[PDB]
Amino acid sequence: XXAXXAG
Amino acid sequence: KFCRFTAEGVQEIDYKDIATLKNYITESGKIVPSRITGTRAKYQRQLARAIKRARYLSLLPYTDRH
Amino acid sequence: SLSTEATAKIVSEFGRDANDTGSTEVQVALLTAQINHLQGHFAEHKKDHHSRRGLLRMVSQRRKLLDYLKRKDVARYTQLIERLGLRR
Amino acid sequence: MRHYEIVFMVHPDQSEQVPGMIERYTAAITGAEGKIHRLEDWGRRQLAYPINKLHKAHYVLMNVEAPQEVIDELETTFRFNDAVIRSMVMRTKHAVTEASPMV
Amino acid sequence: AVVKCKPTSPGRRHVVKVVNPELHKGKPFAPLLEKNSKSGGRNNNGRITTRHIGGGHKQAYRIVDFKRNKDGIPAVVERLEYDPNRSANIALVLYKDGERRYILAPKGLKAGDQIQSGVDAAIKPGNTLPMRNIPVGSTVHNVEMKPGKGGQLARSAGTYVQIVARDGAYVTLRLRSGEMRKVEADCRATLGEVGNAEHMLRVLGKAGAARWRGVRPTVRGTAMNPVDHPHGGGEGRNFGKHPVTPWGVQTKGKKTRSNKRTDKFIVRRRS
Amino acid sequence: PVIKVRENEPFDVALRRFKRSCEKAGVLAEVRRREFYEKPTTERKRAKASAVKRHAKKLARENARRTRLY
Amino acid sequence: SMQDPIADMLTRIRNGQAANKAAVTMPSSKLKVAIANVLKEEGFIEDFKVEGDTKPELELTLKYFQGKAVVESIQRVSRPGLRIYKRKDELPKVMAGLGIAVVSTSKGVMTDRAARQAGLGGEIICYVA
RNA sequence: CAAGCUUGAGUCUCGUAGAGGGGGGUAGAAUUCCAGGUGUAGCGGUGAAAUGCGUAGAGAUCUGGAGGAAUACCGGUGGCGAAGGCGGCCCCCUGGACGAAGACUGACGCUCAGGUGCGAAAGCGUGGGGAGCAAACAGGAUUAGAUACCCUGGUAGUCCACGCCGUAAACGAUGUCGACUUGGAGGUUGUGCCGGCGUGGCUUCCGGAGCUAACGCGUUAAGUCGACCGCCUGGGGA
RNA sequence: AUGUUGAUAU
Ligand SMILES: [K+]
Ligand SMILES: [Mg+2]
Ligand SMILES: [Mg+2]
Ligand SMILES: [Mg+2]
Ligand SMILES: [Mg+2]
Ligand SMILES: [Mg+2]
Ligand SMILES: [Mg+2]
Ligand SMILES: [Mg+2]
Ligand SMILES: [Mg+2]
Ligand SMILES: [Mg+2]
Ligand SMILES: [Mg+2]
Ligand SMILES: [Mg+2]
Ligand SMILES: [Mg+2]
Ligand SMILES: [Mg+2]
Ligand SMILES: [Mg+2]
Ligand SMILES: [Mg+2]
Ligand SMILES: [Mg+2]
Repeated sequence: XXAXXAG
Repeated sequence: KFCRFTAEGVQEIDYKDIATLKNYITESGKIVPSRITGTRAKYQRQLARAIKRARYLSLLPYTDRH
Repeated sequence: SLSTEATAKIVSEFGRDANDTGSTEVQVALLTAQINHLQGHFAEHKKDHHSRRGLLRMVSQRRKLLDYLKRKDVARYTQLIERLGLRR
Repeated sequence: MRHYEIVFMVHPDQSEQVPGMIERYTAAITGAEGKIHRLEDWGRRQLAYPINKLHKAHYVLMNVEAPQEVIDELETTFRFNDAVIRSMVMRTKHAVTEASPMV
Repeated sequence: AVVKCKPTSPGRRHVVKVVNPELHKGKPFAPLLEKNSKSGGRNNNGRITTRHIGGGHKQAYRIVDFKRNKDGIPAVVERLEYDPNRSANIALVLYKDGERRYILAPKGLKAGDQIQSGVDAAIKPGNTLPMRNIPVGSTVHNVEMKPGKGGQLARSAGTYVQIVARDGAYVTLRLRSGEMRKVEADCRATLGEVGNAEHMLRVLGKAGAARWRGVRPTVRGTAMNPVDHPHGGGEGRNFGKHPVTPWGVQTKGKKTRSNKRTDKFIVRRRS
Repeated sequence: PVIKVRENEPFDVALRRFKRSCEKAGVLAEVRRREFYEKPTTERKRAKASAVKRHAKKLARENARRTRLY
Repeated sequence: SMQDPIADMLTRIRNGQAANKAAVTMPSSKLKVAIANVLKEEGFIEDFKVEGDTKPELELTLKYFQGKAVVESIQRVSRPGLRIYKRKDELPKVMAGLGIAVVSTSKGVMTDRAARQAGLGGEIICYVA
């Protein structure tokens, strides 16, 4: 998830 | 090592011959490996059968603790 | 297996000689003796499947020797199956 | 007729029957066109472990040449005889007259 | 021989017969036959005291020899017979003095076999000895409870008792129930199982087959009105009671053995 | 294993002789073996693997004896 | 079972050549000997000889030239599973005529050269090159 | 088509090794349970715990008893079997393999679609049995969660009889039969000649030519050939 | 003991 990454 | 049964030219190991059979068991009563005693495979099989027959007739013990 | 005596009796009965062990009649007769003997064994030992593979080899071998004998000599075949008491 | 090596060992209380049992068992063999090739009363030995809460028993060897039916009868005799605490009947390839390592 | 019937009608579809071709096809031995007319489960007050008994086939009683007291004298099995009065088959035996008797047929017994009773008898199926003379571990049937009384235990098709131990005057038995039970060692027993062990594999297949055996219908308690049975009553299928007999005793678990007289002879209850 | 402590023997020596006897009979190894069930396939695989180790040792052991390292 | 003794002879030669064997010995037969002649006459093998009466044994002596074996290839063509017969016009030239096809014609076993000359076709036994 | 022949195939004689198979019996070690003695506060379990067991006396220790299941050591890249598989000891019935001497039959052979049989484990049916183990299940943990791994229990099942199922990474991922083609070191089982020198069978490891995409295979071929069968034709969908 | 994950194209 997170509504779509790596930071 | 070396095999005593080939040397003597024996036919059967014989379950009755306890004096012989006692040389091929441990203090615990266990059958000794052929790799230790240097017995030929053919005689090792006969020897196992002999020991197992002797253990049944209670001429040898199964174990050190009965 | 068939005993030395019982074997020899069949060799004499079916052979042209006492030493004629090879003949198709002797071979077929010997197989028939052992096939018939084993019927008692397999009646008792229905799940002796390993032994039965040996029985079915005898049955097969006998079929091959009879099919040989038949085309080689029809009369010798007809005599043999009569004596041994085979359908074919 | 097949060759059998028969060991049986007896309750040490019934040691005095062992002569009688031997002659009875040999009669069963020899009264069927049988033979006794060897017969060795080993006597009372120390058991390697306790059988039947006993520390000794009276052993008897006898090699034999009997039919199967009497040896089967002999086994049932050993079975239903509270004297005979243990028995072993082995087939041998040939007759054995040579004396055992026990004697 | 267990044989499934073919479904040529709905009443036959589920029938499984146990067909023994060894059994005598003829009539039974008349000197050992008696009338036993039926009860309907009614006692001498004329009242039903056991429910669900009535009708079924007329049956003559065969005098079976449970005592087996004719000791010493050998007997040969003439023929096995069907007995209507019991689950086991019976064997008409002929004693060498020319007396005939019926016995319970052990497993493996056939016409021509020799049997004998007594202290000195051989340990083979069919032979009857005092249990002191029988080896510990033996499988036996038709076991006496008191010496001379006659066999009472292990009489049904396929049943037997193991002699598990012998301690002085008493032998311990493992009964079919699983109960371990002391009995006097002077009590006789016959060697081997009772025959006809296929008996339990039969499937009656229809209502009428139970009626032939003289069993009348069981009506469920819950089918009745409250006046008739504790379970009676309800608008619809109702219950809401602990299950009980028609006389109000709990019928799922509650023990009913009460016999301090015989408690001593029970080593272990069946449990 | 069953040691009689003989007359005029230190305990420490007799204890060492007991350890010997147990290691000889292979009691601890037997116990550890039987602690859990080994599937026959697992038993067979380890027997195979042990044999292959001892063999692949023996052949490659001789190779090390021949060749110089320096 | 053994079901092509010719293929077996060719294979004994092929293998024997590869193994730098001096001679190769098979069980004999008329047809094997007939082929051995054609291989001798065309100079692929050196010599052969049959020996025995009840069980005759053919024995081909193999050739090597400048180290190398002389029989470069030797292929069964007609075989029990598939028989090849050719008419005179359709006889095979092995290695553009530098090698032979051994042909069983009505007038005996011979090369495809000899069969062309004799105006015969027949069963194509093998190629040799 | 006819007649042969003995070299393929088979029969006979004597012997050899074998957890080959079927049936029956029996032995010892251990677990569990039951009963009793001694004894007293823990036991058990784990990474750490807890559930669990225990003063109603457990655990430990000793004696006696019951019952089931499996056979330590021997035991071995040992053996046997068509494959699946087969392991205490004894007997009964029984199959195959191998070797040595001949004698015998005379191509009787190889392969095999369809067919038939056998076929681990799990599973199913009927009836038994049930110690130990253990799907399911329950509880205790762990964790964000933990329908898991770990722990305490535990039912089917695992065992027996008979019947069914017909599948497995049922594997050497390598069809069967036959021939041919440098070596080395073993294992196992016969045998001949006199510890050595041969000669058969089966088998483990290495490796040469050759082969192979390579890895590797390598006289037990994946080399060189023949016979017959089975099977493959992009991945998925399947 | 346990101990997850890393948007699309390039
Ligand atoms: K997520
Ligand atoms: Mg044979
Ligand atoms: Mg009723
Ligand atoms: Mg009812
Ligand atoms: Mg109503
Ligand atoms: Mg009421
Ligand atoms: Mg309602
Ligand atoms: Mg309600
Ligand atoms: Mg097919
Ligand atoms: Mg299963
Ligand atoms: Mg089941
Ligand atoms: Mg069941
Ligand atoms: Mg668990
Ligand atoms: Mg498949
Ligand atoms: Mg495969
Ligand atoms: Mg290699
Ligand atoms: Mg990640």
